[PDB]
Order: sequence, then C-alpha cells, then structure tokens
Amino acid sequence: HTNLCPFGEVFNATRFASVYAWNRKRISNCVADYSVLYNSASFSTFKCYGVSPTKLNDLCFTNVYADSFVIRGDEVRQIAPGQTGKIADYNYKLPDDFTGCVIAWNSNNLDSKVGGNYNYRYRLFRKSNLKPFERDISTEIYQAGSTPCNGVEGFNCYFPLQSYGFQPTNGVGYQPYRVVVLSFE
Amino acid sequence: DIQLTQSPSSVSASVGDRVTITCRASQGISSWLAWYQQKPGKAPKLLIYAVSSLQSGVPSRFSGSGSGTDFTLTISSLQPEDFATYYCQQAKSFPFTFGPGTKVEIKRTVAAPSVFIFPPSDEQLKSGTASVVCLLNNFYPREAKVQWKVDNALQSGNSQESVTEQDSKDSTYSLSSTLTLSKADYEKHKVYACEVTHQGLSSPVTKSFNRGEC
Amino acid sequence: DIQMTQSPGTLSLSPGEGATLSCRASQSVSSSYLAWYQQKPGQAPRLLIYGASSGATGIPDRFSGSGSGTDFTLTISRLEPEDFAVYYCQQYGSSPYTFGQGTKVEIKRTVAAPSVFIFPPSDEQLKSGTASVVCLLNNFYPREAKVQWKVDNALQSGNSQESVTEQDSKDSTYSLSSTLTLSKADYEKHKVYACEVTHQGLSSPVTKSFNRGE
Amino acid sequence: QVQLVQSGPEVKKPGTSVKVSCKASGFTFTTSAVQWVRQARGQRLEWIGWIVVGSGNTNYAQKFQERVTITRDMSTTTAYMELSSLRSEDTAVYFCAAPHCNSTSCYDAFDIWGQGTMVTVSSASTKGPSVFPLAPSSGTAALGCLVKDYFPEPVTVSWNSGALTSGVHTFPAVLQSSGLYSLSSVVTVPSSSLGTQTYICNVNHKPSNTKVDKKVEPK
Amino acid sequence: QVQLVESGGGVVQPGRSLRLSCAASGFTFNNYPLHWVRQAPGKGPEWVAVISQDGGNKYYVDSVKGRFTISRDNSKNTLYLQMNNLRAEDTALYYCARDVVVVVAARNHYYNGMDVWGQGTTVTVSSASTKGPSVFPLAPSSKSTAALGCLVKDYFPEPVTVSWNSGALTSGVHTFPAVLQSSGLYSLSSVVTVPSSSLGTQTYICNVNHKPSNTKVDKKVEPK
Ligand SMILES: *[C@@H]1O[C@H](CO[C@@H]2O[C@@H](C)[C@@H](O)[C@@H](O)[C@@H]2O)[C@@H](O[C@@H]2O[C@H](CO)[C@@H](O[C@@H]3O[C@H](CO[C@H]4O[C@H](CO)[C@@H](O)[C@H](O)[C@@H]4O)[C@@H](O)[C@H](O[C@H]4O[C@H](CO)[C@@H](O)[C@H](O)[C@@H]4O)[C@@H]3O)[C@H](O)[C@H]2NC(C)=O)[C@H](O)[C@H]1NC(C)=O
Ligand SMILES: *[C@@H]1O[C@H](CO[C@@H]2O[C@@H](C)[C@@H](O)[C@@H](O)[C@@H]2O)[C@@H](O[C@@H]2O[C@H](CO)[C@@H](O)[C@H](O)[C@H]2NC(C)=O)[C@H](O)[C@H]1NC(C)=O
Ligand SMILES: [Cl-]
Repeated sequence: HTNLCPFGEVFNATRFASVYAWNRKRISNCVADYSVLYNSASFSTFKCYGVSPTKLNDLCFTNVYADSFVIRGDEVRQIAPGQTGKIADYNYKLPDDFTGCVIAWNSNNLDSKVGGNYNYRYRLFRKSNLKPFERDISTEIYQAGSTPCNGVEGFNCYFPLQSYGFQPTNGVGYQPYRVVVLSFE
Repeated sequence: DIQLTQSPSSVSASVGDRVTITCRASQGISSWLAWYQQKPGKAPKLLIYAVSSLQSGVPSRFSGSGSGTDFTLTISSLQPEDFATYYCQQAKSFPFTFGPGTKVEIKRTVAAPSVFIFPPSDEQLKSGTASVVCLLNNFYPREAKVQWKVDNALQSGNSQESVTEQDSKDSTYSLSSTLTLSKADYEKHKVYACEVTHQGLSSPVTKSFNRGEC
Repeated sequence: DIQMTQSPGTLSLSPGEGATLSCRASQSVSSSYLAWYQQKPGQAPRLLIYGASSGATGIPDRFSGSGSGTDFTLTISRLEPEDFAVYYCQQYGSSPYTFGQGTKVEIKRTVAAPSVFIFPPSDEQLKSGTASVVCLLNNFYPREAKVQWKVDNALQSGNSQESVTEQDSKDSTYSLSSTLTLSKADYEKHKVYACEVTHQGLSSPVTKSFNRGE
Repeated sequence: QVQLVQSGPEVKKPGTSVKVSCKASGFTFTTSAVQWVRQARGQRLEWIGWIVVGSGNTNYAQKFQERVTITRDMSTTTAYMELSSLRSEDTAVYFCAAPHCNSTSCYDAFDIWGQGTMVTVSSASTKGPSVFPLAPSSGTAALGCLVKDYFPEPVTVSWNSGALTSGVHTFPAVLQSSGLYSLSSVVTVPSSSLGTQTYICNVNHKPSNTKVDKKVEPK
Repeated sequence: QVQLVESGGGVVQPGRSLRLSCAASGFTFNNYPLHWVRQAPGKGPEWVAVISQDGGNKYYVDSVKGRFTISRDNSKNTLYLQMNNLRAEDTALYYCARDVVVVVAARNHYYNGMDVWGQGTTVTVSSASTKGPSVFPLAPSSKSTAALGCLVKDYFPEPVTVSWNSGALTSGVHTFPAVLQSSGLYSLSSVVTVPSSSLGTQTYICNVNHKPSNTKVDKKVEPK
C-alpha cells in the first residue's frame, strides 16, 4: 500500500497497442503522485472527468484501470464521454458517468515511419456502436450492402481494420499519439 | 543517423548447424528491419523484411525475430548455398543504414600455410623499384599475420596484403603480401624475410633469401 | 479481366414492340453484381437494373432483368418513345468492373430517301484561300448512306469528312453533312462539282452538282 | 437531393496532367465508393478504376495503371481522378459514380452519377469560328451556316434567335487535321418564303466569347 | 521477368560529372519508389538516394547532398542518378533497387527495404592516367611442392585478367585481388603451386590482359 504505482511501465512502455485492441493494466494497492503528471509539459492532453485534475492526490478508490492505445491527434478529442466518431463509436467508448482522466502525448518519433507505419490499425466499420469499455478484435468482412459477402472482399464488402500509415512528414493532426485512460472504480 | 551493429563478425559453421546472427540498433526501430544475403561478385539478396516476413522463394529454414533495438536471423539447418555475408538494414528513417555484416564461413580442420618468398626480379630492378612477395598458400582459419624484416629490422607502413575468397575445394584461404622498396634501399641490405604466424604453426615460420643468392 | 459483350449492336424496333437486350460475361459472374444502364445522347448513364433482376428506384415496371452466370437479359415489355437510347451492362463484383460495348435501341421506320442539296463555297470563304463544298442528305432512313464527291468527273478520296445527326424525335430520320475541302487554287482549276448519293430509298444514285460561278 | 457534381470542362496540352473533381452531397460520403468511367465521343463506357472512401484503397484497370491515380478527401466530401501524361487519345468525357449510403449501409449498385467532365488534349489554341453562309439554290429549299475553324468544343447554333426550329439540323462537328473543328447547321424552308423571310443563324462560342449573327441570302 | 539493368559507369577525374541510368522491366514501374545503393571495394552496401513513385519526393545521404540528383522517367521506365563534383570516396559499384512495398488491409506502405537489385555499374573517381601493367616473374626457388607466379604491377584502371598457359593451366592457381597503391595504380599477384619435380620439366606462362590500355603481356616464369 505504501509502494509506488507502476505508472512508469505504463506511460513509458516500449510499444503501445492499436486502438481497436486497446490494452488494460489493472492497478491497485499503490500510491502515486499525480501532481508531476499534471505538471508535465510532456503530456499534450490531461483532462479529467468527475474528479478535479488539480486535486487528484487527495482521493482514494478501490481499483485503478490504465487503458492505453494509439490514435492520431485529430481523434484524441473522441477519447471523452459523450463523443462520437470513428474511435468513439468503433474502437474505444467511454461512459457518460466516466470517473477518471484522459492523458495523451505526441508519439511521432516512436510510431511514425518514413513511407508509413503498418502496425497501428483502427476499426473503420461496425454494425452497431460499442458499449462503454467494450473490446472488438474480430476480422469479419463488413457487409455494407444487402448482398452477403462470403469471406471475399469487394463492392460493399470491406475489411474492417485499416492501417493508420503514420508518416513523420504528416500534419501533426495525423501524427501518432499515445493515449492513457485512467479510471477509478 | 541510426547506427547498426552485428554480432558476431564471422561464423564458422558446417552443413546442418543452427546459425543465429544478431543485429543491434542505436535506437528503437520497431519492426522496420530487413535482412540481406550477399555472395562475392553479386548484388545483395533480400531474405527477410519487417523483421519476420520471408521473401518469396526464400527457404523456410530462414527466420527472423526481434523488436526495437535487438533482432535475430536464424538458419535452422545450414545448406551449402547459405555460406555468405548477411546484412541487416533499418528502415525507420533516411538514410537507410546497413550493418557491418556477418560472414558465414565453412568450418574445416586447421591447416598451416605454405610460405614462399620471392625476391624482386631483375626485370623490375632495371625499372628502379623492388617488390618482395610473401605467399601464404592454402591455410585455415583465415586469421594470419605477416611481418617483413630487412636485415632483421622490422618493417612497417611499406607493405600491402590481399586475401582470396574461401576456396571451393578445400575451404582454405591464401594470402599475398608485397613489400615495396626503391632500388636504392633494396640494394642497401642483404637478408629479406617474411615471418608468418598462424594457428597451424606452433611458432612463427620464417622464409628468407640472401640478396643475389642464386 | 472478365469480358462483357452485348447484342445487338443496334436494335431497330417500332414504338410499342417489346425489346430484348443481351449481356454476356466471359466467365460466370454473380447475379448480385450485374447492372443495366440507360444513356441518352449528351447525358450521363442512368441505372435501370441491378442485381440482375432488381429494378432501380424510379424505374418503371416495364423494365425487367433476368439471367445467371454468363448470360443476362434486359427486357422492355412495351417500348415507349423515351426508351430509345443506348443501354450498357456492367459487372461490378470482380475487379476490374468491365462494361459491355452498348446496344442502341432505335425506332424502326419505312425506308425514306434523302433530300440532297449541294452548297458551293461562299465568296466570303474563297477570300480566305480555302474552299468548302457541302453536300446535305436530309431526313432519311435507315442510317446507311454513301456520298461520293466528283470534281470534273474525278472521284475524290481522302479530302472529305462526314457527320450524322441523332435519330429525329418526330420522323425518326437521320441527316448527313459531307464537306469537301480544297484550296482556292485547286477549286478554281475545275468547273463541275457534284456529290453522288447512294441510299436504299433511291433506285439509282442521285447526283447534285453545280457549275463554278454560274 | 442525393447528388454528384463534377468539374467543369478541361482543355490541356499534350503531356500535361488533368485532375477532375467529384463532390458528393445528400448521402454520407464516408461509407461509399467512387468509380471512374470515361467515354470517347461516340464510343462505349470505359471503366478506369474505383476507390473506397473510408479506406482510400484503389483498384485500377490495366490500361490506366500507368497514368491514373484516384484519391478522395473526406473533409471536402470530394473524390479526385488525376491523369498524367495526357495525349490526344485521352480526349473523352469522364464520369464518376457512387452508391448512396447512410451511416452503416449502402445501395447495391452505382445509382448516383456525375454530370460528366469533358477533357480535350491537343496542341490547338482558343479560336473563334468563321461562319460562312450556305445559300439556297435557284417546293422546299435548304440553307444554313458553316461554323468553320474553331477550338475548343463546343458551339451553339440557333436560327432567328429561336423563332425557327422546325426542319433545322445542326450536325456534330468534325476534327480537321489542322486540329480545329468545323460544324455545319442547315434548315429546310418552303421555296416560296425565300424572297419574303430573312434567315439569320446565331453562332455562339463561349470559349472565345464569339457571337456571330450571319444572314443567309439566296444566291 | 522483374529486372533492373544499370549503365553509365566509368572512370572520371575528381570534380567532374557522370550520369547513371537504370532500365526496368517486368513490373509496373510507376507503382514503386526506387533506390540507389553503392558498395565500395571490400566494404558493405551504402544507401545513396531514393525517389518516390511520381518523383515528387527525393532523399539523399549526407555524403552526396547537393552533388547528386536522383530522377526518373515513368514513360521510359528509367531511373537516373546525376553525379556531379565527384570525389575519390565516390568510387564504388552502383546498384539501382526497387522499393519493398508492405501491404496491410490493401493499403500500400513504402520504404521497407530493397528487393529487386541490378547487377551494378562501376564508377571510379581518380586522376590516374590509363596504364597497362608490367608483368614480372615470381620465379620458383631452387630447392624450396613449389610456388611460382607473376607480379602484375602498376596498372590503372581495374580490371585485369590473368590466365596461365592460355587457360590450359587452371589447377592450383591463385589470382589475388588487387591492392590500390598510394601512387593511384593497382598491383596484383597471380601464383600457382606445383610439385617441385615439375619445375624443370613443365613450362609456366602467365598471360595478363588489360583492355583499357589495349595491352596483352605474356611472361615465361622459369627457375633461376
Ligand atoms: C518516462 O521517461 C521520461 C524520460 O526519461 C528517459 O527514459 C528513461 C527510461 C531513462 O532512459 C532516462 O534517462 C531518459 O531521460 C521521464 O522523464 C525524465 O525524468 C528524469 C528524472 O527522473 C529527468 O532527469 C532530469 O533531467 C533534467 C534536465 O536534464 C536534461 O534535459 C535538458 C532538456 O530538457 C537537457 O538540455 C539537459 O542537458 C539534460 O539532458 C535535470 O535538470 C535533472 O537534474 C538532476 O540533477 C540535479 C543536480 O544537477 C538534481 O538536483 C536533480 O534531482 C536530478 O537528479 C534530471 O537529470 C529527465 O529530464 C526526464 N525526461 C523527460 C523527457 O521528461 C519520466 O519521468 C518517465 N515517466 C514515468 C511515468 O516513468
Ligand atoms: C441504413 O440503411 C439500411 C438499409 O436501407 C436500405 O438501403 C439504403 C441504402 C436505402 O436504399 C434504403 O432505402 C434501403 O431500405 C437500413 O436497414 C434496413 O431497414 C429495413 C427496415 O426499414 C429492413 O427491412 C432492412 O432489412 C434493413 N437492412 C439492413 C442492411 O439493415 C437502416 O435502418 C438504415 N439506418 C439509418 C440510421 O438510416
Ligand atoms: Cl471497361
């Protein structure tokens, strides 16, 4: 209980996960100093919900979940309650009563590659919207029309996962961003 | 620039061995690494890209692994067509950089070199320059040292060496070292010797000649 | 690539008759990825039928579709005047999404002989150093017609160009314009300029001429 | 108002590039796809390629892989077709087509089509036409005008400023070996009216801002 | 067959210019970026430049920045490398190579390696004048299997070809790679090992052929 939280292996992890396959680290029975995170110019985004971001140190919860993934800058605004879009609807949904924080930083120097990176993907199509904290990693062909595909792609039959193609020369709004979502239950 | 190191520098293997080569990057490059094979007098051949993706036609005995700064190329059972130099290339950012290479060599029994010394010919002496040649013939392993001595005086900075590729018949190497003096300096001394140190020799072997001696 | 061919090239029917168009695929294609389009001169394609046998929104029920595999059919139960146009089929399941070469549905009519007129080059144009003789074939059916220019009984070739209008919406006839082009020098070297018109409606070729100047 | 509006007419010298735009409206562009089809004057429909809007993935035909690239910009709901190394054989009208879609589902065919885009490729320069009269010969007579030596297409021709329509034929133009176009328009009128009715053809060429009203007189 | 063929190499004085060309066939040329890779004698490959599909993007190694220019002709399926103000350390064998395109979910990703390589074309930056070699005998010793050969000294540029007895003698022959001397001329030795008995009863003639100087020298090697 008197030990440090393993935030270092979370924020400074060598490799992050794709947003559709977002990873979760369970964190309990630890004490952290959230003031050095809020004070960090390294973090491009530090937005908390249901709890003051300037007074995080004076709180206690039973468990802490640390969800992390990679999106592009223009999509960081979707990592918030009540948001809509490709990421919010098809990749990572936060609840309206979400109690936690959303942290993100530019990761162009790590996750961009000249010619376009192929490792990070996002879900482009889905029949229905994701429930809050739902995880969908299926690779079924999306039937956009009324005629059934049969595992073959084509007209109105599209693979559901698409590569971001992160390039260092991209506009910053298209450069890769590493996100960390802290929730307190 | 992203630096790349390879280990080991050379590998002495036999048909059937499990050979593993490593490649280290000065910074993380995720999955953006390729492996190339090169035989003497040929362009490099792409074997692996994206760390672990076999190029079309490459035998499945080749495999690749790693992420970030450390990467591995593994040949399960070495075949005679696999003896070559292997390079790793990063593709994170320009410039594309290559590793120093790892030469996969044929293992064989230790063989001591046959040493011969050649005085400069009379035809060359009339040209005003003298070249003494020391031949190390058919030896293994490749490592060898040649020292020129002119009347027991150790020479430095006036010799050049050249090694043949590993022979396709006995897997040995051969070396030719040439000491170069002017006609004036060559005629100022008498005893010319090259001393050869090699693993197959319990002690350095010396071959000499006396200037003018038939 | 999957080849799509259509038949007939031109379908000549009277208003009220039933039309039947054909579409062939070089290999079996899925019925749910074949379409029929209608195109009027100077317009964009209009989707009529998709999924082989599914009518598009706003298309009258007189349009129908059938077929499977390599053979498909477009049937118009009762041909309306607004239905005379060009019709294409497209397969859009296997990339590339190839088209057929089109079928033009025209109004059939009684053979009508053309009204032939010849026009000498105007004095204003001769002022420019070039002469254009125009031969007008007015309101005829069917479309097939032959024009031959004769300059002092010399049959011309390679110095004329033709142009045909679309089928008229009132009398279902076509019109043709042929232009003979000579320099002012060559035109003034001859006297009689005539264009001979051969057509199904003429028992023998009709000739219209004029004498230069007169 | 499910619509697909394309770029205006294009006239490019040989060897340059043309990039035609195709903007969508009415449906949700993000979940559809846009194919491109060209059509030479008097020929059949020619499939060039297609693109999926959401992913940007493309498929091209063999004939156009070398000189055509299809792109789209979801922010401006517009798909583009760039054709490089233009030549005379590229002269045609180009169409774009897309199925209309909502946020999750799409129509089972290409039901939305653009108006078309004329691409002309040659070394010719903008030039108005010379209009010469086709006078009637000495019960019905024929007369007209000769719209000669203009570039580019098209020209419009009316008679008596629209009062005369019956019996008028304006033929499609031919491309002369000089690279210029020539057009003839005619009209058949009763022979009796030749001396008591003035006939004037109205030739207008917008690319060169040419308005010629030429009266046809019996010669 | 997928193929790249280089041309345009040669000998060039320092500071002058050369232009290399790369002929492609067997693949859709305009769908691929293309690289220039060089390899100095005895060293590893060095990446030089790359050009995108349409030619809009170009990247260069710092060693050639401002001196080299890469370009392509998509109508002619040809890649170029304009080499200006050439330095000695530009001497190498120059390959052209096709980019490795990685496809994930039907989306292309470029600059992932070089899969198709040409045979290479050699450029040699030096102010040395073309010179045929001298051929000096390396005579076998009296009593010291024996060894003999020919010293092929002071020639520019590469290469030479050395045969023994007009190609009839091939066993036991070692023609070593040449060293570059401080003078700017190459030196090479070609030796043969034979039983000691065959010294006075078998003739050994080395034939050195150097095309750039239009010379062919024959040298009888014989005991002293
Ligand atoms: C996630 O990692 C962050 C980065 O750390 C890097 O990664 C780890 C794995 C190591 O390799 C480490 O060496 C890397 O830097 C990490 O933030 C880092 O936190 C450390 C403190 O633990 C910071 O060190 C301090 O740096 C400043 C500035 O030094 C450099 O920065 C400037 C530019 O910003 C350069 O111009 C300088 O030349 C330096 O290169 C120092 O002032 C400071 O002072 C120390 O010494 C004085 C005495 O002089 C003492 O009074 C102090 O107490 C210190 O002992 C430290 O050296 C480091 O700057 C910082 N880096 C970044 C990028 O933020 C972060 O904490 C990690 N997060 C988690 C959750 O794990
Ligand atoms: C989104 O559209 C689907 C499908 O609608 C059909 O296709 C469209 C492109 C358009 O052509 C419509 O006129 C078509 O009806 C809707 O799902 C359908 O809903 C009907 C009941 O209304 C049902 O019978 C079908 O089976 C459904 N088909 C599928 C594939 O789900 C859907 O409701 C629409 N959603 C929204 C938010 O508009
Ligand atoms: Cl087609």
